[PDB]
Amino acid sequence: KSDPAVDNVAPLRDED
Amino acid sequence: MTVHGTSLPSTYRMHKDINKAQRNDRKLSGNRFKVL
Amino acid sequence: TQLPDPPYYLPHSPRFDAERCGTFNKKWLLNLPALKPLVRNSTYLPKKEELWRAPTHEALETIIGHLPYHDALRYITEHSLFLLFPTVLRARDAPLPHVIYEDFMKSCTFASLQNPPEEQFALPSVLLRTLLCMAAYHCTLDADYFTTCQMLFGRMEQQQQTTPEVLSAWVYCCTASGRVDEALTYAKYMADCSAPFDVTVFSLMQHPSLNPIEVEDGSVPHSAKGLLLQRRLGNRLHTAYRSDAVAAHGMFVYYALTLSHVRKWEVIRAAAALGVTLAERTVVLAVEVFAREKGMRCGPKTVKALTHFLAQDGTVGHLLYVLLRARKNELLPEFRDLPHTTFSEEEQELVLQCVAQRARHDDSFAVAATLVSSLVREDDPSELLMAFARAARN
Amino acid sequence: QQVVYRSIRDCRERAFHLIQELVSSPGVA
Amino acid sequence: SYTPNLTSLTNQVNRSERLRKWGSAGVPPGVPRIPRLEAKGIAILHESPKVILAGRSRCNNFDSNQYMLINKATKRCLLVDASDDWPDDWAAFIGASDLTLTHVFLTHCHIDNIINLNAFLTICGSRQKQDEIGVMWCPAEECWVQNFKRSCERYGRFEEMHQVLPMMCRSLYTPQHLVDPVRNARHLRRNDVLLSAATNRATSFIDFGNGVLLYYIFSPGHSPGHMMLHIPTERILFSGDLLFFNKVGRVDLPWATGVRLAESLRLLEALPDNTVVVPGHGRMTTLGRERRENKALQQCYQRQEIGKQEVSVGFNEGYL
Amino acid sequence: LPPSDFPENALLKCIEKEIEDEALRLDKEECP
Amino acid sequence: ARRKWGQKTWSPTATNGGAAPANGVSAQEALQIAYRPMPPSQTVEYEEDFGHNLMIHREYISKRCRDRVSFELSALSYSNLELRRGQEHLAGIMNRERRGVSVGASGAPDDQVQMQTDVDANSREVLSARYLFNERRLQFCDRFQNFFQSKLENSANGHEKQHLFSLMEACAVIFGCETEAARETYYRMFLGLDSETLLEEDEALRNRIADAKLVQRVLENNKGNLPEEFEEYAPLYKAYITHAVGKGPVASYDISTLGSTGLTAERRRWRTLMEKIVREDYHTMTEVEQMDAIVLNEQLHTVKFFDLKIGDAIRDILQLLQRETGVGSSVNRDTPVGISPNNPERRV
Amino acid sequence: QADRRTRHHMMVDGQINPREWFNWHPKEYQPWYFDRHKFLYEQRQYAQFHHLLCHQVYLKDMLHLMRYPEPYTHIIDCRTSTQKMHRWVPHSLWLPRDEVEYALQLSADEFLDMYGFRKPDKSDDVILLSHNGIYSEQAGWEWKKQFFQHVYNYRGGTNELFGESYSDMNVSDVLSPWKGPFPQSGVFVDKWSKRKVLTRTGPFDRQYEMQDFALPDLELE
Amino acid sequence: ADLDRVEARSVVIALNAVTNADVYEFVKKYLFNFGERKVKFLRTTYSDLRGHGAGKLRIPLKENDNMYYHVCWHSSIRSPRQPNAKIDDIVKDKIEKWKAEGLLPEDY
Amino acid sequence: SRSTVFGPGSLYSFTKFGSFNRSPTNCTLNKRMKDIFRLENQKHIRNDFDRERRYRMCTKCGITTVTINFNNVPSARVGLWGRCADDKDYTHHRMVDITQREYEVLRESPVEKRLNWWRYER
Amino acid sequence: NYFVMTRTLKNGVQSAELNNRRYRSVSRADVHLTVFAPFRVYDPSLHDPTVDICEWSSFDLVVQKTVPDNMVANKLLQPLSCTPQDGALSMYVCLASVNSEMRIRSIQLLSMKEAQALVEHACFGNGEPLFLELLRRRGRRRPLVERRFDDPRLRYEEVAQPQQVADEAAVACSSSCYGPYYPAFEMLMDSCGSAGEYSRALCYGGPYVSELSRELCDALLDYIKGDLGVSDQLCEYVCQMQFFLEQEEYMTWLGQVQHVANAVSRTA
Amino acid sequence: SLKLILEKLSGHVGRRQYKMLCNLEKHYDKLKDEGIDWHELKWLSREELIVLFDKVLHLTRTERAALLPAIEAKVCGVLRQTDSRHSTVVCMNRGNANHGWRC
Ligand SMILES: [Zn+2]
Ligand SMILES: [Zn+2]
Ligand SMILES: [Zn+2]
Ligand SMILES: [Zn+2]
Repeated sequence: KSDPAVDNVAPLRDED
Repeated sequence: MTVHGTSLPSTYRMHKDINKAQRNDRKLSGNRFKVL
Repeated sequence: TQLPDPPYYLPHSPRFDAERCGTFNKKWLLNLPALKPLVRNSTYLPKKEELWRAPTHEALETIIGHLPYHDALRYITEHSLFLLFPTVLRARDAPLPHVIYEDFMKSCTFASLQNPPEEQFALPSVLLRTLLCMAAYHCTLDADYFTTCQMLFGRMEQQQQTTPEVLSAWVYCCTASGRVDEALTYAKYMADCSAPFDVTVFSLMQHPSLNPIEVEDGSVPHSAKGLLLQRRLGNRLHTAYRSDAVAAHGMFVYYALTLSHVRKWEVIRAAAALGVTLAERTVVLAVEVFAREKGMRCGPKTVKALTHFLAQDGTVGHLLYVLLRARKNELLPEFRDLPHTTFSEEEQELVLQCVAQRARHDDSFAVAATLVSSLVREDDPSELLMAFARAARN
Repeated sequence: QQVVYRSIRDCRERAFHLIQELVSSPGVA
Repeated sequence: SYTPNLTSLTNQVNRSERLRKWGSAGVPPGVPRIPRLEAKGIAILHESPKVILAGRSRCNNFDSNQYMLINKATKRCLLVDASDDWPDDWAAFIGASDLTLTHVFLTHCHIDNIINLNAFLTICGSRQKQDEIGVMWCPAEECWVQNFKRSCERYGRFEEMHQVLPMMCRSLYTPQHLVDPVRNARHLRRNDVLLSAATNRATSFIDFGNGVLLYYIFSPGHSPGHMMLHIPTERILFSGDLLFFNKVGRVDLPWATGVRLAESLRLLEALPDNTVVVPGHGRMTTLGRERRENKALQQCYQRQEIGKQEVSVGFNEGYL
Repeated sequence: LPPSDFPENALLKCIEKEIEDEALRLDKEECP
Repeated sequence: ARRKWGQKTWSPTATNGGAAPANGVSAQEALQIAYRPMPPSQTVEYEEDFGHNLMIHREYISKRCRDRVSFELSALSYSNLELRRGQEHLAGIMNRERRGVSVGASGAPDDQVQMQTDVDANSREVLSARYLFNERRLQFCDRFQNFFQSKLENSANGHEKQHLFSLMEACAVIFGCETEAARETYYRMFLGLDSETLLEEDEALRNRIADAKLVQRVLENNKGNLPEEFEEYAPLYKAYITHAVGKGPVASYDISTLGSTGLTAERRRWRTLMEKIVREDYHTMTEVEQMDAIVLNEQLHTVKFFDLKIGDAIRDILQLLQRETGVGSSVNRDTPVGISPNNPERRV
Repeated sequence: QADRRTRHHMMVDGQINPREWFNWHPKEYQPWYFDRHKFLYEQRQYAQFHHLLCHQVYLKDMLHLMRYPEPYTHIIDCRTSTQKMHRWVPHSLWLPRDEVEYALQLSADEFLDMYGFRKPDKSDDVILLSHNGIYSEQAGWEWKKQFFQHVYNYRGGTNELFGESYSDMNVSDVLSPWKGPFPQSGVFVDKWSKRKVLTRTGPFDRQYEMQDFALPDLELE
Repeated sequence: ADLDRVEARSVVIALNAVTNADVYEFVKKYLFNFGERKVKFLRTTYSDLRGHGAGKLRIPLKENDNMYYHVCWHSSIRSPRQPNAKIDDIVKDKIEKWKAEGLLPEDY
Repeated sequence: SRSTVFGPGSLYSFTKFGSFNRSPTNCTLNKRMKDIFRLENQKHIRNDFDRERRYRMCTKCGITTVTINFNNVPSARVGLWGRCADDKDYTHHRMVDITQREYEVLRESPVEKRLNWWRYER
Repeated sequence: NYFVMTRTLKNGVQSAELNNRRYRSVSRADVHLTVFAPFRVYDPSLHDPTVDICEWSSFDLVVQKTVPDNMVANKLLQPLSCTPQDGALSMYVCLASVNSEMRIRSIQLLSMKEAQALVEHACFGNGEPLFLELLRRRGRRRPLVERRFDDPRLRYEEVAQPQQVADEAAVACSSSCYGPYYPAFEMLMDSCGSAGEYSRALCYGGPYVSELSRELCDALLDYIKGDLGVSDQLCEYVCQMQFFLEQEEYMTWLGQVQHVANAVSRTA
Repeated sequence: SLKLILEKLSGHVGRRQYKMLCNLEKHYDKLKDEGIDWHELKWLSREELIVLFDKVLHLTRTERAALLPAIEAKVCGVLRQTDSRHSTVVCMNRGNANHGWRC
């Protein structure tokens, strides 16, 4: 339960 | 500034600030009567 | 090769194998010549050039540990290296841990680097936990050490910070001296203060060996799975119960493993008298140790305490066995000199009100409800046992 | 606790109420 | 000064205070030896039909004084606080006057007193070759003889560093060495006197010969063991470091208590005013002059009159 | 005063010592 | 009586040496000073008679302190464990006191050796870490070397080397002594080979041997198979047997007694080897003693650098805090900051 | 809050009594550089453990092992509280920091029975993660206490990958202002040094230095 | 790249245009990558380009004081000296107690 | 200084001043002076019977000790100047308890007469 | 602004903590203690810099004795004046904590006679005109809910034991040989307020303790710390408990600021 | 003299070094560009101080409570002599209106 401002795993996960 | 890392004007300013409490805080007013 | 086994009277069960950790093993006595070349090699110092090119953290530990106790404190006091306090705790001539705490506080008051005194004279909580656990391990060997630990805890409370780590170690200090009343009463104070019991001392309470200086050092390579199991069930028991239930479970295993079975039943005697809600694990554990001893070492108030705990939370067969064993031990010619179990007027209606509350929801309690009432009021006709065996066979 | 009253009859009621509490508390030997 | 530990080397103000006191050098220049130039001769201070007091002022660069009591009848001389930068005139003075050096009195064991004590016993002990010289001192000064080497490092006296003190040697009050049966010049010193702090007017004295008694008075505050010398027949008080001209001793050194120094100033109020007090530093005075025009004694009794229970008197700028 | 039942033998013997020395001293006046 | 501030009562003198007679005090006068009027409810009296003479011991601790007084200042032992440990803790303080005065000050002039030390402030290199010997000890050192240079130059770590240097340097300090009390003090700093330390492990071994036959007697009488040197395992077997039969709640896990038989056999072989060099009988050495002399030289080479390595560890912290702050500088890096140096995508 | 006065008995010297008893002497301590801005284990009080500090794995190396993992580079999460973890770092195995000192003493089989994955060999790379990098640093010293040759640390593991704002919540134990410390309550030392150790020159929020000896500088005047 | 040998007037212009909040925290950790000689020279050039020497640039800078106060803080740093849920249940249990004690009364 | 904080040679180290003689090399005295310096023959404990007395005997150095009121004040510092058989500390005593009457018949005997009394008799 | 703690030593002072610890493995009247501890703690080095005191905290101790029916040895050899039937003698020892060190301020011995003398014949034919007036204005305090920070070993044994021992002496002294002088004695023993401190100032107040003999001062410190059990462990605890409950009362003060300010805005 | 009195009112006070919570040194720079001196501050009446404290200085109720002991005493802003060349000692005597509040 958290909404972060920046994320580094998420743009690598979406294109995969 | 090489050996000691400070200058003599900067030495005198920090020397006056490391002991500011025990230099002068009160006027020591009042009168002391003899008790014996 | 055949060595005898100490009578723990513990249940041999796959559930309570974590409580079997802490028993001394005859397996470990057999692999002792396998470790004989390993201890001999470590007794020699390294070379001078390997010690000189050592890193700064390693060379500090390996010389101060070989230094005498007071000279090691002199290098700590002069260079203000407060993180070398676990190095001097394991010295070859270090005194009792009530002396080491005052020498710890003597080093930081004469230390060459002076912090603010709220940060300077504050020892880490792992050090106060290790200092009391050294003192509690010494209370196992000699119970008269508690009077000095009472004076030690009387100064650690007023100088250091009252943490749940230092309070849980003090419960283990009161437990190992044989004090059954005030150890559980200190644990009930932690439950009222919402303080969790320390799982590190809970694994050390159920291990009545392994002096905690050589546990953190790693001198015992085995029994670390047993150390991890007691920490995890202590994490398990705290999730649904309070801190007095976790500590009372540890005192039951400790008195079972020290062969002090007299004080083992004083824990259940004190837990019902104080108001501590016992966990479901230690209730079933108390039934099986009572089955191992066949009610030999038990009193009238201890069986009144177990039947009170089994009425609120317990199976019918465990409650039926402890009442069947208490009345049959009364019929034995050995226990005819000792008085019989007598239930007073108010507590007898209370355990019957709780067993009737369970009988309204459960079918196993409703058919055996009158058999519970027949066992506490002393009137036991054998035709109730005859119809019990007739309904079991048919 | 100390209660102040305005009459004699309520003090007679309370002292009768106080003795109802002292005999329902345990009858002496 | 002290041992350079880890926090003293990582402190910036330690590098800053050494810049303020000594400039760009940072190392304090020591207290050197007085050379053969700018040095005076031994003076005869007092001549009496009982004893003779011969002294020399400013014999060190600490501005200390060297005195000697010469007994007329026994021909026996006694040094008080034997610290001279040239103890060769004192050996020639006792050699040309047919005197026998038997003991050396020491008020206290600071570096202004025992810096040349091994030189005093060696040079004067070599002349009696063609019974050794004793040392009279108080065992409360044991903490200052351990730091005699530390004091020589700070004041630049490197030649007297590696010298074991003669009072540290095994005396009659110590257990003896068990030497191999297959050498007592340094193994045993039979002539050694340890003075007790319980000093009274009855029995705490040294029989100097021909009926003069040297009453030693325990008066700490400047040092742990500070033994004055009082000659009541001659009105002479060797105060040492306790009382000087218009000033008293320092308290800003270790093992120096200000409230012990005030009690030491109160125990000389029963002596007469014509008692010529002979200090270890500076000019000599009388005890009656210090009762009138000394502000340290004036502050000591003024705080006593207004009700101070722990009267603390003492200097922070002066003599060691 | 046996020490078994009376542990305050340091105080009770000290205070009766000071009752008599305040009585045997001759500086006090019994007359106001 | 009650005292007043500023008013004192003058009292007559007894005219017996003052309050403390400096000329001396007799036996019956000091008998009253011995049995001083202390309150006996908190006073412990003790005496011991040793043949001709006896010693009295009286100690009093007040009641107003035991909640705040130190455990070391008032060494009160309310248990038998604290009695045995508190006596051993106070024995080691006293024994270092009566031995420490034999080699430093208040010692014999031939028993005082000093060390010189010079450490570089920049390179952290130890220069001139020698001992300060006299001319008698230096005649022993060249007598050691000229024999060993005569034997190890025909065969075989360079020419100008000192063969077994830390062994002969440790033996030269012992050779130059003249008192046996200061001789054992130098044996204690050299790996603890003094006779009082060796006699304690001889008693600890002979009690383990006397306990090894106790476990051998129990196991043979119960059954009516064993390891090699059972007296090392005998404190571990006795701890389980006493735990099994019911007299004792705790069994032992401490394996420090493993290898103890050959250890104290090596410690007594190290001791007899070093006094063989003190008597200068090193012209003949068996193969057992020569393999002992090699391992003792490297063990004695690292015990004298205990003090110099602690000062070396502090000097590493001094040059660490003088480093440039931050992650570094751009001119003094071979690796990029955000990337590992062994990363495959290193060069973008 | 609201500026609670402290119960410690530190006091600056008066204006009447002389300065005495100089075998203990307080002075102000000021170091060369500030270290409050740095990481916790590269500060001044942790300077002796500088060689015990694990090597730093950065963010772009962590994204590389996310895409292309290696069979023996074991990413290990060292977060302790299960309530503060919300997402899963890829190719990671859970080893909490409170259990590291007992986990590495296990055998090869008992580590599998107590953690569900195989115990890593002493020669492979181990990379530890945490919230800020504090629990992974304390576990890295326990991983280096045992003979593990390659122990690595990602400082700011969870808070930079997932973008969270959390902490390991180290208490860093400081005495409460009712807890009176040792040297006021005790007769462990004599009364003159007891008064002089408790003396400080200035405010008591800054750091000080205690001198074990002092000599008077007679050469100034 | 050679981060210590970039032009100092170029760095203090690129750092002056940092106004977004998330890239401002990027600058805080990126400022440690410069050397100690470089980071004390970035303070003196940025103080003069906004002060007396503002005429050296072709266009004047914009006033970014939160970058100015952080660079002056970061240059002084490198230079030498010269559980919300569990806490909110604690306070609500105390106010529940104070109403039972009578310290928080009702309407009179 | 900081070097004299912890023992040996600390502030409250009461053994740093020196040790006793413990030798027959001086003051060869009689039975008369031992009796007037007995603990049991003193006035202040002759009329005291509430304190407990323990009479012990060394099996190695051969001394006869009596300690009273030890349960009230169990100081570990007592007997530290004992100096057992050959210049050892007082941890090498291994004392055994003796009664009141057999302490008196063993107190007047020399050190060797106590030792063969324990080994070959009783 | 205060907190009281009680302690009952059965069978005299020999059941204390110091008299019970011994070395192992080798009747009288009961004493009732009561320590009043207000929040009065200040630093006198600010008003006068010549005083080297960092902390000065005052707290009062009332020690009373009661004869049980179980003692047999010393029944009527001497009439005991400590009993509430005979005089009701009690010692009021005002203590102070001067830099974590217990110092006695005054040792008062008060009985029912001193309350009877102040109310009837303190003057020539009347009592004190101010002590009689302070007894004329004695309004009771509203019942405040007490909090129980007891010893953990006696936290769950019995709860109303200091309430039982408070009315044990209260029914014994009002029904005693001195009957109507107990309201004058309760205000004399009233440790909370200015009327009780003035009434105890009308009595003797004890001698100057530093003017006493040094053998008396060490024996009185051996009695209070050693025998009576009121030790420096308690004396350090009182200043800790004065600090903790000041923090506890500050949170209730912060709750009352919020409770008042929310009640104003909802009406305005 | 206005600089030093505002420094002592914000620093640590007493032998226990009690830190003053309100910083009165932030109001020094807004005091001197107005041209009002410490000697001119003593000549201000009660009506002129309320205009100065609310409008110009924006002094809070706790910062005005700490500055008022310096104004109610009329401390003279005279630099006293010291043993050093740089003196931080002001005469803390109470001023009189006959001598211009200079004591
Ligand atoms: Zn001097
Ligand atoms: Zn001098
Ligand atoms: Zn013996
Ligand atoms: Zn003025």
